[PDB]
Amino acid sequence: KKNLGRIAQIIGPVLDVAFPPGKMPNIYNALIVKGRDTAGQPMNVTCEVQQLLGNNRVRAVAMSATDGLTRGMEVIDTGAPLSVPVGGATLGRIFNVLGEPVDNLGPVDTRTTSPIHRSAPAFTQLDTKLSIFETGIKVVDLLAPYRRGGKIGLFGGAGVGKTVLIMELINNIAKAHGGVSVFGGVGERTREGNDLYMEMKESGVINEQNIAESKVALVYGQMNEPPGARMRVGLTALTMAEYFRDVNEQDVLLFIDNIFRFVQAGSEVSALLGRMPSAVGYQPTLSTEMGSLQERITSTKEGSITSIQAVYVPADDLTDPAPATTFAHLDATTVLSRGLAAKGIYPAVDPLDSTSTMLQPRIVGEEHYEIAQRVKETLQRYKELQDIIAILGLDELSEEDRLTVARARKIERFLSQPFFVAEVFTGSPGKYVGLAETIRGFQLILSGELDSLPEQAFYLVGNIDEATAKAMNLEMESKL
Amino acid sequence: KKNLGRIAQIIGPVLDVAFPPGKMPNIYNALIVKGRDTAGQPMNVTCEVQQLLGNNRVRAVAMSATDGLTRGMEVIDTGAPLSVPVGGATLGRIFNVLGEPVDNLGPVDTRTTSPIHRSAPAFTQLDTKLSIFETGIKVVDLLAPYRRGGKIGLFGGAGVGKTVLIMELINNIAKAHGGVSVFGGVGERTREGNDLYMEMKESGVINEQNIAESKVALVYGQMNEPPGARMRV
Amino acid sequence: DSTASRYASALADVADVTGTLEATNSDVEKLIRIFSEEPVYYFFANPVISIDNKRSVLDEIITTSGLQPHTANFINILIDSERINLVKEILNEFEDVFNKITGTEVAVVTSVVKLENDHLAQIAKGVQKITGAKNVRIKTVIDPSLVAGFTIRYGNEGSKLVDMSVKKQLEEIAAQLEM
Amino acid sequence: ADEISKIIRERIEGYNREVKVVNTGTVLQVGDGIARIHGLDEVMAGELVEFEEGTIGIALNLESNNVG
Ligand SMILES: Nc1ncnc2c1ncn2[C@@H]1O[C@H](COP(=O)(O)OP(=O)(O)OP(=O)(O)O)[C@@H](O)[C@H]1O
Ligand SMILES: Nc1ncnc2c1ncn2[C@@H]1O[C@H](COP(=O)(O)OP(=O)(O)O)[C@@H](O)[C@H]1O
Repeated sequence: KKNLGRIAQIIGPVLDVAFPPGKMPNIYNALIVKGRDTAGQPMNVTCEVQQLLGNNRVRAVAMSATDGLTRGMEVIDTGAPLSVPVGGATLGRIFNVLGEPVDNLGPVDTRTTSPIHRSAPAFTQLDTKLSIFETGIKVVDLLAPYRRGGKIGLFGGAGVGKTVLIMELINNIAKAHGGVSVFGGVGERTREGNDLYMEMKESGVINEQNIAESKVALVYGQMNEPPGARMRVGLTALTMAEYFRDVNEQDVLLFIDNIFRFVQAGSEVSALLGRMPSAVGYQPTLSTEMGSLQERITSTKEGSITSIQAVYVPADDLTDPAPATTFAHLDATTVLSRGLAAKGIYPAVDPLDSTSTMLQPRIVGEEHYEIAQRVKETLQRYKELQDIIAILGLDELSEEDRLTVARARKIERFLSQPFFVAEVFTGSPGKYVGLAETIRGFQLILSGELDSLPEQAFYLVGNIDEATAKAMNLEMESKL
Repeated sequence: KKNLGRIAQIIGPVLDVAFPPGKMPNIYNALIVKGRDTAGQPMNVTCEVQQLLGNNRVRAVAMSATDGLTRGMEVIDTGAPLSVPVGGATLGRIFNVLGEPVDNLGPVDTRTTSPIHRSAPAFTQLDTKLSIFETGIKVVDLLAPYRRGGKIGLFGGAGVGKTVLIMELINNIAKAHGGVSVFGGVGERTREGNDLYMEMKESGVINEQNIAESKVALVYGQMNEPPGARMRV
Repeated sequence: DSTASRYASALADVADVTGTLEATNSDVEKLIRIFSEEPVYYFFANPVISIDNKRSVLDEIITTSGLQPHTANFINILIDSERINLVKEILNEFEDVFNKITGTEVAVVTSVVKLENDHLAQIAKGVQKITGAKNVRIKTVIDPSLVAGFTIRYGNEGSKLVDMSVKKQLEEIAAQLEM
Repeated sequence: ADEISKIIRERIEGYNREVKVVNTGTVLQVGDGIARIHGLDEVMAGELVEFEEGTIGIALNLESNNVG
C-alpha cells in the first residue's frame, strides 16, 4: 500500500512503528521496511504486525536482521498477510520465511501467491480414514504404527535421533508418495539443511537437471535467523502444504524439523512484545500458537497432509509446556530416549513411551496388534526389573523372569535398524525391512523358539534371517 | 571548591544525592556526606557514586549506617575515588573500609594513599611463574596443591572448616612468606576478628611494641555496617 | 484513575476553591492549543534543556497569553516534577474533570448535515433529562457515515449511545440474516 | 494562541537547535554498565556511538525517547 510508517522504537527483534491514526494495518500484516543496509541504500526487511499498541503504533517482529534500522525509517504496510509464493514454481527451491529463493537459481513467479496466516479448516470437512503406514523402520512400523494422512511426532532429547530418522523417513517415503513433500527447516541447524538438500538432489528427489519436476519443496528458516523468522517458517511450510492439499488435490508429506523452535522463537519475541511470561519461560499463548500450526495439518477430503514433526523435548523435560502441548495434537507420537541411546541402541526410540492411536487392533491387524502388545509388555517387565537387576544381581530373580529378561534384551536390541542415511555413523550398510518381516521376526524372538543366539547377534540387524546369519558369523569369529 | 549538592532521597543504605546541574561526580567518586548523627557532629558517612540517575541526581551507597541523615543536608565530592591509606604506616592496624584504624592506637598518615578503584593490570605484565607452594596440610598439599602467585579459593558450606583452614594457613605461612600479609576479611564474624588479631599479636607477627615491624595489615568489614561497607572491604 | 486525571482533578479543585473556574477552563483551552504544535511540546519535554531556561520561557509564554496565575503555577509544577511529558493528556482530561465538577456533561451529536440550533437545544433537553447535568454542552460533528438522523454519544466518554441513523438499516439487514 | 509570541517561538526553536543536533545527544543516565542517551534519531541498532571522553559504546536498545 502507501501508508508510511516512521518506525518509532527498535527494541531487539521486535520493532514497533507509529502509523498515522486513520491508516493502520491489521494484525499479522506484512510490513516491508524501506531501510538502509550496512553498505548501500536499498534493502527490504519484512515485518508482521503482532499487536496494535494504541498510541498509533503497532508492534511488529522482524523477519530479517534488526541491525541497520533507524528510528524514523519509512515503512509501508502491504495490506496482505505476508503472502508466500506457491504452486508449480515452489517445487525444488529452498525458500525463506519471507517467500524468496535461497538457492540462487532463477527467482520464482508470483502467479499463485498465498497468505501465510489463514483460518483453520472447519470441522465440517475433515477426512478421517484410518490407514496404517509402512515407513521402513522395524520398531516404529511395529511398536508404534504411523497414521497415513495424519500427524506424527519424533519427540526426543537433544541429539538422540529425530533428524537422522527424519532423513531416513524422507529417503524412504519421498520417492513412494506420488504427492510432493514439503520439508520445513524450522530452526534447524544449517549444515543439516545442507546435508538434506544435497541428499535430496542426489537421491533424484530434487532432480537438479529439471528443477520444475521435483517431488520436494523446501523452506529454510534455519537456526541462524531472527526470532521472527523461526516464528513463521513453519507457517510458510504449512502454506505450501495447504496449497498442495487445497488446490492440487494431492496427499503431501511435510517434514517439519524441530517444531520446538516454532515455540522458542515465539518465546523470544513474546518476552519483548509486552506479553507476560508463562510457565518455565515460554510465551503465554504457547498452546494457541502451537495449535495454529498443528491444526492446519489435516486430511481434508481433497487430499491428506501426512506430517512428521521432529519435536524437540527441552533437555528431555517430557513434562515441559512445549512438548506437553504438542502431545495433544500429535497422533502417532514417538518419544526417542537418550537412555536407550547411551547404550548404543539406535534408533533411540523408546519401545514403551512411543505409542500411537493406530495400534488399535481392527485398524492395524490382529496378529500385529498382539505382537506389539507382547513386545511392549516384555519391555515394561524389563523396565520394572531394571531395579532388581542393577542392585541385587541378575541371578536373584526367577528363572522364568530370567527368560523374560533375556527375551526383552533380544527384543530391544532387535528393534535396532541400520539406516541408509546413518551409515556414516554406523560404518555398516543399511537394511530397509518391511512390516510383515519385523512381525515374523518378533514372533520367533518372543515365542521362545530362538532364545539361544547371543545378544550381539540381534544388534543392528535388518531382519531375523540376517540375525541368524550374524549368529553364525559370531560363533565362527569366537573360536577363530 | 568541590561543588557540593544536597542529599534528596534515602533508601536504607543507598542515598540519592541532588547536585547542581553543572557538575556531577564521576562514577565511583566518593561523596563524604557531611552532617550530624548525634548530639555532636561526626561527618563520617562516606558514600560512593554508583550510578547517575540523570537530571543532576546520583545514587550513592553509604559505606556506613545512614541513621541520622535528613533529606536536605549538604554533601561534598572528593573528586577522586574513595582513598585508603597504604604504605608502612598501614602495617599493623585493624582497618575499616573508610581507611581509619579501629584499634584506636595510632592515627595513620594518609600522605601515601591510593584510590580503591583501579583498572585491571594489563595483560603484558603478568607472571610466567607457575610454582607450587607447600601449605602444610596433607589434603590441600597433595590432591589440589596451591599455587604461588595465584588466587586460591577454598569453597564450603557453613559450619565446615571454611575459616579454620584460613586461620591454620595463616599459622603455617605468615612469617615464612616475608611479604606482608593483608588479612582482608569481608563479612567476618568479628569475634573471629578479635581472635585473629590476638593470635597475630601472640604469634609475634604484629608487634605491640613496634607498628612498622608488624608486617600484617588487617582490614575488617565485619558482618554489620550496611552493605556499602561489605561491598568494598 | 490515571496520573493525567489526577493532575486535572488538582487543577479543577483549585478552580473550585478559587473563584476563577470558567476563566480556568478557557485558559486550559488556550493552554492545550499552545501545547499542541509539536515544537513547543518537544521543547518542554526533552530534559537535556536546562530547567531554568524551560521555566523562563514558561514565564514568558504565561505573560504573553495572560493565563490565570494558578494554572501558571500548575504548568510550572508540571515542569518542576519530571511529569511534564504528560501535559497534553493532562490538559485533555481537564475538560472531563472540569465538566464533571461544574455539573456539565458533554453530548456528542453526529448527524449527516448541520443540526439546527432549536432542535439541538431540544436534544439538549433530552440529554439533560436522561443524564441529570446542569448546562449540557452539545459539540456537534458533521459525519457522512449515517443516512438520515442523529447519534447521541452522551455519557462519561462515548459510553452511552442512542441513534436514529444508518444503524436502523444495519440492524434491519443484520437481523434479516437471522442465522 | 501564539501570534505575537513569535520572539518566544524563535527562542524555543533556538534552544531546540542548541540541544537537537544530528547524530548527537546527551547522556541522560549513565548507570553501572549501560548508559541511557537521549536523541540520536539518526542511528541504527548496533551503531558504535562515541562519548567524547574516549569510550565508544554500542546501541542495543532503541527506545522511543532514550537510546539505551
Ligand atoms: N580440625 C578441626 N577440629 C575440630 N573442629 C573443626 C576442625 N575443623 C573445622 N572444625 C569445625 O568447623 C567449624 C567452623 O565452621 P566454618 O569454618 O564453616 O565457619 P565459617 O563460615 O568458615 O566462618 P567465617 O564466616 O568466619 O569464614 C567449627 O565449629 C569447628 O567445630
Ligand atoms: N542409527 C544410528 N547409528 C549410529 N548413530 C546414530 C544413529 N541414529 C542417531 N545416531 C547419532 O545420534 C545423533 C542424533 O541425531 P541428531 O541429528 O543429533 O538429532 P538432533 O537433530 O535432535 O540433534 C546423530 O547425530 C548420530 O550421531
